[PDB]
Amino acid sequence: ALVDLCRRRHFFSGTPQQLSTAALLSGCHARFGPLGVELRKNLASQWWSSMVVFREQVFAVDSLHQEPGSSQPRDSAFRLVSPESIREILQDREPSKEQLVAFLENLLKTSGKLRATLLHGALEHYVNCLDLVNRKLPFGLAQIGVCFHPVRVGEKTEASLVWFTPTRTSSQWLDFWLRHRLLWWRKFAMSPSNFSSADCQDELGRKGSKLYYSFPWGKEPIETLWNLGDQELLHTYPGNVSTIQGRDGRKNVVPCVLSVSGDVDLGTLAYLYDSFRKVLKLHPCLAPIKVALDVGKGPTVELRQVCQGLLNELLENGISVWPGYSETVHSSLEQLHSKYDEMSVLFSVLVTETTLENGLIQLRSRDTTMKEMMHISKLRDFLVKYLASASN
Amino acid sequence: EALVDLCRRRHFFSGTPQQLSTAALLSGCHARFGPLGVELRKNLASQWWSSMVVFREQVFAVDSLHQEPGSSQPRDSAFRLVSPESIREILQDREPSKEQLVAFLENLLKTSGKLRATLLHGALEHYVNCLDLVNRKLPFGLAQIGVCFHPVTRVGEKTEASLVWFTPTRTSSQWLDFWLRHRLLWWRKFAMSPSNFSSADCQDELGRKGSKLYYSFPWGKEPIETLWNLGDQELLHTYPGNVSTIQGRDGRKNVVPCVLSVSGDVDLGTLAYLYDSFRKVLKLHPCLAPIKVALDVGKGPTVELRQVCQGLLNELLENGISVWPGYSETVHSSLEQLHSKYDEMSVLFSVLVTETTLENGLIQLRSRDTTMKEMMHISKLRDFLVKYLASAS
Amino acid sequence: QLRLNPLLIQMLSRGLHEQIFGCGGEMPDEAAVQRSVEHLQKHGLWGQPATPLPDVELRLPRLFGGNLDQHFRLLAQKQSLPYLEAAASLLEAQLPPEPKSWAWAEGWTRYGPEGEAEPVAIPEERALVFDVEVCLAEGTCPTLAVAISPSAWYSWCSRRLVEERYSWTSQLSPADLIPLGEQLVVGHNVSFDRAHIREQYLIQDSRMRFLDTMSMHMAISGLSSFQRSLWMGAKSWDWMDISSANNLADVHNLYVGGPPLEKEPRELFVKGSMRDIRENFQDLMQYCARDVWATFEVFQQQLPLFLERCPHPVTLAGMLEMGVSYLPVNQNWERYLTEAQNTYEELQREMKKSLMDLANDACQLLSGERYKEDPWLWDLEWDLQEFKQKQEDPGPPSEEEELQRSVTAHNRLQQLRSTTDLLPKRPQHLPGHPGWYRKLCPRLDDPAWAPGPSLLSLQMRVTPKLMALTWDGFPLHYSDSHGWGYLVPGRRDVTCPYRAIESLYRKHCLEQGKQTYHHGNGPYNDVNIPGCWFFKLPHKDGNNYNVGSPFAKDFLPKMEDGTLQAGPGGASGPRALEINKMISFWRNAHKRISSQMVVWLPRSALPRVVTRHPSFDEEGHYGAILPQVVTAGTITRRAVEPTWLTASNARPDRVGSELKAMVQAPPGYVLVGADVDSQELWIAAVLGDAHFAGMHGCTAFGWMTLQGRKSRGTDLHSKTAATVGISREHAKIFNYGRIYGAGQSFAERLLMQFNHRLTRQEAAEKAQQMYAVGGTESEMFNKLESIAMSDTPRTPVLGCCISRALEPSVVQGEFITSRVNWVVQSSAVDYLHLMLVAMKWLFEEFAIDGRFCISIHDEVRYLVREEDRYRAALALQITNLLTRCMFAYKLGLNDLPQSVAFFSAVDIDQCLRKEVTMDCKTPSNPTGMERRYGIPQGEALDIYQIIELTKGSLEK
DNA sequence: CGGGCTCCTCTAGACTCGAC
DNA sequence: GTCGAGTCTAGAGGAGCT
Ligand SMILES: Nc1ccn([C@H]2C[C@H](O)[C@@H](COP(=O)(O)OP(=O)(O)OP(=O)(O)O)O2)c(=O)n1
Ligand SMILES: [Ca+2]
Repeated sequence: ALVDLCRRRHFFSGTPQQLSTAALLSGCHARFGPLGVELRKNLASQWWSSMVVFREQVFAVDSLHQEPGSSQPRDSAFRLVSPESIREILQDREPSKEQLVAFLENLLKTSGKLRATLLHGALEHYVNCLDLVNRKLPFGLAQIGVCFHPVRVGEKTEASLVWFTPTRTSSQWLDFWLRHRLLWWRKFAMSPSNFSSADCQDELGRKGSKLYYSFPWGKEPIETLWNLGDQELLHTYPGNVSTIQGRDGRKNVVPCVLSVSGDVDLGTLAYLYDSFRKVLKLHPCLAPIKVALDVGKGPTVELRQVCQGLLNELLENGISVWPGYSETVHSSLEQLHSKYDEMSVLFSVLVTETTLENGLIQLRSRDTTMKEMMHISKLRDFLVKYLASASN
Repeated sequence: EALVDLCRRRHFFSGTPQQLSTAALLSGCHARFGPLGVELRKNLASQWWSSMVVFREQVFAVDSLHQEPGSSQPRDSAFRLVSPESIREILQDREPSKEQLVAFLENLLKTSGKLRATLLHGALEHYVNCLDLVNRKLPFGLAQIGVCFHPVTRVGEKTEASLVWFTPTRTSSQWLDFWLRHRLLWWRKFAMSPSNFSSADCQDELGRKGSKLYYSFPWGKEPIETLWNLGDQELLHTYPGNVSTIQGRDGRKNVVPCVLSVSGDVDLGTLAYLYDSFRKVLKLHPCLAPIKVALDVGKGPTVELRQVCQGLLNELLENGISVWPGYSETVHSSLEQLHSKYDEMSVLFSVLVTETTLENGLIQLRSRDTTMKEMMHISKLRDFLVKYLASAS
Repeated sequence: QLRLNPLLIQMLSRGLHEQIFGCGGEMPDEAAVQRSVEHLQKHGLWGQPATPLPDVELRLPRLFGGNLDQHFRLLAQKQSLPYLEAAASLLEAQLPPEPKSWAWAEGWTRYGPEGEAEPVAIPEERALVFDVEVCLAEGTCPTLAVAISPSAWYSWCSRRLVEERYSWTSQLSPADLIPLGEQLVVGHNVSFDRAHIREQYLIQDSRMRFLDTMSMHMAISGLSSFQRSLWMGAKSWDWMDISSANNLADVHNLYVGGPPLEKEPRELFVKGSMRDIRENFQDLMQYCARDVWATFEVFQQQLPLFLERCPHPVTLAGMLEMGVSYLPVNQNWERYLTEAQNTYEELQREMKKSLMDLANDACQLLSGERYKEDPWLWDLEWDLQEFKQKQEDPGPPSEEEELQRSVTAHNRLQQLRSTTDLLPKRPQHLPGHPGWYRKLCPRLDDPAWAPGPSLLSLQMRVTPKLMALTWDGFPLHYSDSHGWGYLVPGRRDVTCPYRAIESLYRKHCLEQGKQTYHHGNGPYNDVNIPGCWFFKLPHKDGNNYNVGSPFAKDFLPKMEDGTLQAGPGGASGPRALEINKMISFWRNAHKRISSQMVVWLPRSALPRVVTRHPSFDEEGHYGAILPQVVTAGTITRRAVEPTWLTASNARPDRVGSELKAMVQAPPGYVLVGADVDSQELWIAAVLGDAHFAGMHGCTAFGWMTLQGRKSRGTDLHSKTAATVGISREHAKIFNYGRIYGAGQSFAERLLMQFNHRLTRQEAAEKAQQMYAVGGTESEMFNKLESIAMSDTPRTPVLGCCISRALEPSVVQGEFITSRVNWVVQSSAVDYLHLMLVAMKWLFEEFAIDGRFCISIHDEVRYLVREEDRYRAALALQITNLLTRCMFAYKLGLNDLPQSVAFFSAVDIDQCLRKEVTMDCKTPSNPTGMERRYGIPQGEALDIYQIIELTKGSLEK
């Protein structure tokens, strides 16, 4: 199974009661180990550059994990209650039946609340980012952060794009974002047909698309699109509309708000399933370990010093390297290759006695399973080129 | 002009004027960073991650939930998590009694999730997995950058960069001194005034040895980092049971590892570096400045100049350099105002792609440090920027 | 066993005096005793009895000669007899001609007659002439060596010159050294060749000894530093024809003559690479053979002269013992180098951050030509250089539109990538920036390029202008003819902005509290700065000297007192000066210390004592550094070593100052040594005593020298220190300067430098009182001048003659101070030779496991096994007693005072340091040796403690 | 008339040679 | 034919030891 392999290779982390289909989608436990965290960080980096760096007028937003909290219904998100206050009321002076009802009313009425979606945080920063662009619509706000939803409390890491666009080109911008997100998901996928787009209608009748990933059990909405309109922005900014309307041409227009909400955690699960001898053929832009350095013969000290220099060079060049030469007990070469393939290691480098003589090292490629001899000085350039070619 | 006002108008900060006071900024009760501030914090977190995980032997990542298991602790001030539907269900629908309401409130303090205040507990939960990853070969470590909640009653959020180092008790003090020196050097590396970063040994309520780093803010020193020489008590509390699952291989003998916690405040660190950097110029470090290149245009032909600027942008972005497209701004401003704006935004370089570039390719490059204008060919700009960024590291 | 002098000085105990001088000594002359009393009471010194120090009873080993002189002659002959035989075998040996072709094989090749080459493991004979060539590009591993034997030529080739592998181990071992194993090796710098010998790094002391032709040249026809400078410039003046410089070519010209030697113009071993050496193998081997043959001829011409001018075998035995120095190190040495380099880099980065920020802030003075108004940066190069030459939202674009816009942008960008043709092949260096900023920045092509003015340092002449240093409210100004100084405004006779100087001075005087108004050093009118006077900064050596940098360590008190201030204010100036003071030693010695040739022994090479000892760590390294010592590098025949004789002691504010503390004995071994107390001062006293009345304490100076104790702080150095209120380490300099020729001006300047409270008049009065004193020190000076002015100046103890360039016939009245100081300094060198001979004799007879570690001009450190540390201490005390007795005997005094009979304390320590109790706190070692490296404090023991611990015996 | 050394960095000056 | 950049060397002032 894929979940067991990910757990043993530290892509996952949890008890067997937590590594189940229902539990994984819940988000009530830290389902990612160190390699899984690195893969999720690679996914976040690929999302960020493809949406905030390579895109025009898209800016970063950071918002709190707590919301002001209101007595409005249909809010199942867990609330914040001060522990000392509850101890003070229950102990010390004794309240009455009515007083405790008032205390519970106050908690519902006035208390913190855990955010359910990143949409509100971006909408709160609408004015500052509008002033950042000199009121020139359109512009977008992006954020990667953990959101809390009732299941216990589940945590899902969401990458949400709130795109402020004029009412005229709302459908065009929505289709633009839909095709761009579909290409982004399919860019890293060995099976890009497993990603699908379906037109969906909101409970208020608003239109959108739900990007799925065809998991082995069924499609899960890894990403959801909505044409929310001006309702949410008007709700979050009551009063004068002058601060709501942005400058688009000679007109001032309240921008329609588009929600592009992904699930980096569910996306990481999708890419782990897509990547799956036992080999996780993760895309080079996503694989957490890209070089594995090992020694092959004696002397240990000189070979270890050569490997240390090579590791320092690769780290200075931004390539993630697994120091496999530091293991006190090393397995066979075949076992190391199998372990690296299960861990989605792009390349394996073995430094031997011949390296001291001429600088030629045995380089192995995960995708082709073909050995190759390459000079030491030409390893770094080869890896950098390969990563650049895979990126573009 | 005050630093806070400048950082607010340049979008390093955020919030109303009632949130820009020193107490409000220190509390952490509101989002205090604009897009430039978020990018600066991301750069600081990336530098921390590099120096503490990438270039450090046997340091691994870990992610833990913001919510911790509920405990009936005597005086913990950690905010609790309750289901609003259940509160409505008890209060409304069937009517309970006075005693029942007491039982519910006691149950909240008894069995309810609590927001984390430190990253130590999350790191200790993944100790066995990292033991398996390293084949139980001490020393190793777990690093994590996340948000921790501090009661202030308002709730304050602070970004914490913590490295829980598991070392044998024999070299605990030596490793603690090494980490203290390493963190002090790391904080002084990006600082225009390394003297403002200090250290002071301190002890806790249980008498454990420790030290705290400080930054001399204009109002006073603040503990931007703490290093505690914790014992084995935390591991035993998190792992009550067989000692064979906690012991690590120190050399030839199994030893329950001594725990050192190196907790730094990334938000407070960004504030410290904003004060350290601050004509009005934020002399932030080149490895921390949010915007590294800024591009402009000339006086016609606009289409060809734009095409060239688009190509140069793409070239700079593909190499991993953040770029501010100042040419796309439809608002006209003089080069003096543009340069002052770039200075206040800690923009390292401002490129001027003019019509004369279409002839040869000479673009005027202005550096923030010297404010001097130097001509360079377009093909050489990317290599120069990469060399400058790799040399400032 | 208590004895007394006719002048009441406590002499040796009866048991020791009977075994040293013997009974039957002639009674003192009554007239001489009365004369000594009259001279001694004239200065109010007669009387004042001294407390009788506890007596000593030791059964010394038999002195198998006739007296002290004969005993030392016999010991030295026994020690240096076989090496003399090996040297004589070279002089009477005929050698086959230089082989036509040199073998390319690895190892040692022996050239027989007619150039035939044969593979041999090691040279067979005992006497060799050696020269070693090292490819400096690939580190310190030897490359090739050529040797001459009394019967054949020898050549050596390393595996790195032949095999040509990609990477070689950066840590050296005995395996990749030059194997050479009662053996003698001759060479111009035998120490450099010795440092490359495999067997020399073993803890066990191989009996191989090294005779150096440069040391013999210094002994025979040596030159002083002034004499060397004059001789090189010219390359009474007859000393030039009899002396030569230390270069092998000059020595060969002086002693042998004939065709001049030529060096290789390519210099492939220093500037070239390994491939060049492979290509030019035969040419380099021929040059090495030429050097070896010249060294052999020089040795032939030098050995009889050295034996005739130094007839005492003690001199040769002491040189042979000084040629086998040995310093042990461990894995902590690498940690020391890393930590020192890291601390140096951190402090230098902080200093460069400050300097670069100041420079960048200065570059904004181009706008408006405001740099012409800066009191400091007006004179820099602010010139510039020209660059040398030969709407509504359109909406989301579709996929094809995005592709077209991306490809059009690339194509436009790539089209210009070929317009580079119009630009010079050589890239200009920052034409936009000002010239002074350009000079501070490295060029983009440099392999060590760093952003900003990375080349800035406190030693540059622009740094004080950037920091805006003001001396008493006067900006600092540099005069090429007078060094650094400052400008005093108000004079009324790019132009210097004297108006800015006046404004700054007025602001400073109104702020700090100040009011022809300044006196200072002196107004030099040759500088001719418009509207300003140039006053030179006060220098620690006088007004004639020039100040090269106001960031010297002697300006730190002036920085603290507020006379010297920095422009930015605060602690910036004090921090800069404190960083300079903490980094100056490492800045000057980091290449020397880091590039020390450390050969790490494997565990097999280590003895069983090191491995079996509990302190042994299986994960630690064990090696040794062989210092490259010239046994006679001065006209006084002292040792010379570029680093270890210049190794700074541990200081609380000096990075890398724990250098000697890093010389740590291996487990099972300890370092036992001692320092001679008031060595040269007592030698001068005993000379003056033997010239006045022939008894200890006859002169007043000898009486002052003998009476006192160091522990109680009443010795002559301590007495002078208490009188003038300075440290004893500075009273040493004061007294030695007075002894060696310093006038009253030097005394005044030294007192003012070391005692800031004293004024000029107080220092002058103190100097004149201590120099006016028919004086106390008259007899010493008279005897020194009489020995110096003799037709054949020889050492009063061993008879070693002065260099032929310093004889009165050749030089008449010139360099007389050097020739009068030579008597005392060469007497100290004879003291060292006698100590080495006696220590070797005691170690050999009583079987003390140890060897000579290092000697620096008064010290004799020994790598003794821990089981025999106190035996070594007793042996060293006995050697001190015997050396003092030998001095007294050769000077005619047939007795020895008890005060100078023994060392104050013998230091038994695990590492080399000045004091046992020091933990060596240092910026690079902030926790100390015990916390970081685990070196405990040893023991400093006087004679009585050693007697108690060893039962007064050297045998076990 | 302090002496005996050691080495360093910085700077000025002269020499050499390629590109315009 | 000429200007500017390596490149090499020599001298001066500072700093370690004794
Ligand atoms: N500035 C100095 C320092 C030293 N020396 C010479 C004279 C000493 O005899 C010898 C050793 O120097 P010390 O500093 O050890 O002088 P002492 O031997 O008197 O000191 P101590 O009594 O502590 O051994 O070097 C000198 O001429 N000038
Ligand atoms: Ca001494």
